[PDB]
Amino acid sequence: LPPVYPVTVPFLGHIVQFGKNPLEFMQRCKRDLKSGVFTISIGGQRVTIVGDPHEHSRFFSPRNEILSPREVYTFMTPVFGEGVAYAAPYPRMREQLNFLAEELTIAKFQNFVPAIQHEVRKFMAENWKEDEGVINLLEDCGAMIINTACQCLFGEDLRKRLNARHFAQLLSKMESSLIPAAVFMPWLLRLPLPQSARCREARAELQKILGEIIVAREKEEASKDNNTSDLLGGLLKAVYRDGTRMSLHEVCGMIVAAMFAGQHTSTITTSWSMLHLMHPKNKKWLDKLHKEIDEFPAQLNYDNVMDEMPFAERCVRESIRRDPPLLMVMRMVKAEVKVGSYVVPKGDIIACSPLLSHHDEEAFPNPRLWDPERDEKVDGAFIGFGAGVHKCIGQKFALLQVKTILATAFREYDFQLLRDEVPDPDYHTMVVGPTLNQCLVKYTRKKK
Ligand code: HEM
Ligand SMILES: C=C(CC[C@@H](C)[C@H]1CC[C@@]2(C)C3=C(CC[C@]12C)[C@@]1(C)CC[C@H](O)[C@@H](C)[C@@H]1CC3)C(C)C
Repeated sequence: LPPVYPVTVPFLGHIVQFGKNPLEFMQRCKRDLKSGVFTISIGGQRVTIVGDPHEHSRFFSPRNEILSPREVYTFMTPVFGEGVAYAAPYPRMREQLNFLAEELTIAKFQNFVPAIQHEVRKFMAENWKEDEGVINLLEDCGAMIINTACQCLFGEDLRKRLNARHFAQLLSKMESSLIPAAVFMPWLLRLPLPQSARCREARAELQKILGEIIVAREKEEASKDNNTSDLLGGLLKAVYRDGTRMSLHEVCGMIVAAMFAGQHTSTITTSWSMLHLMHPKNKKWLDKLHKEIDEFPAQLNYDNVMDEMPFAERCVRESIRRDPPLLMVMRMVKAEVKVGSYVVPKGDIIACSPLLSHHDEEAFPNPRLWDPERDEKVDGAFIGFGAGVHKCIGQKFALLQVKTILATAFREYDFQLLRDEVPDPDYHTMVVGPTLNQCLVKYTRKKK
């Protein structure tokens, strides 16, 4: 019932083309097969891709039992470790998930904007020192966000310890971790992974060491001199539902994950956004962005970013729309499911691509055009943050981070993209972002 693309090489499959260009390969699969839904073989494994925006509801709705993400996202354990992310089943993953959620509440967001905005201005005075100057944005942002993410989630104690090493190293230690065309084949990363074997463990060291000093540093007990409800402190104090406590190797793995989600996708998104806004073709938009923020005070607050920054969010979302950081959302088909006229059978890897769907013509016309005031012409087409049972729970914070950054930066600077056109998407990484070497930019301080 479901279609399949022709397989020239049986064992390798289409992983050759998909790697060279996944956007044009998938669009070519969809176009030639003459169907939104289709199947491809990656390493003797049927991968059914949903390219029809109207059928998104089929993909994202079903429960974990019908479509499981665990056994497809096993490739991620080398990055966090054991007992983190999709290593545990529902209960323990839900347990850690709600530890994160506990730190991401409507109440705790009151600190975030002041905390973020301070950290930005700090980094800005630290790295962008002269009135003018040249610096590549992707790496400078990667640092920016590592502070703002850490400051909000883990608090003031860590942002301090990590410093110049995490400012650039944890950034790099994470930038390093990325690996392409291995997810579909989890067998490859097992024996010979390129660096994540050393980098994740080397990364694991630096924070295991500062995880051991933290007991000797603060009083933080019965003096009530600081009401610390941060993530880490509570994360190593925490006990699971089954009685067992967090391991030192585990809490380390969590701190890594929280920072990954808080930084990697957000920094990509922060960059794309700025790149688009500083282009000359989008001056009409940049002008509009200033009309929005120019009446704010120096000290922004929660209400300013949430309630009073509509267009900035539009720019951020459309940037995530055009070049979605996560290409392929995937599930293990542990039970049959109807998807339009076809059926997808048990045992398959069913997947849905934000990249593909965001470039569907009906939903998004002239999809390569960054138009922040556009809207999804098909409902539920945009899946940048996913949807359904596994919808991103960090969407608020991500948008808060980015919008705040944009507000703080563009208020006190002007940027000149040292290129004719905007950077290409570097699809070498599965976690996609603008091409590193194309991101060189002249900053220019603003003065009244
Ligand atoms: C631009 C920023 C971000 C993007 C593009 C993004 C993207 C995504 C996507 C596509 C998914 C769904 C994957 C799927 O359906 O299988 C998702 C889920 C999730 N994201 Fe994000 N995310 C972002 C920021 C964040 C942040 C800041 C956090 C935490 C601070 C976070 C934590 C999560 C969690 C916990 C899930 C749950 C998925 C599950 O239940 O299996 N994300 N994210
Ligand atoms: C840090 C969290 C969990 C956050 C986890 C679930 C997030 C962070 C990175 C995310 C978004 C990633 C996910 C989905 C969920 C992850 C693992 C995936 C696996 C989505 C599928 C993509 O193909 C792949 C590139 C990304 C990798 C990053 C708690 C353990 C505290």
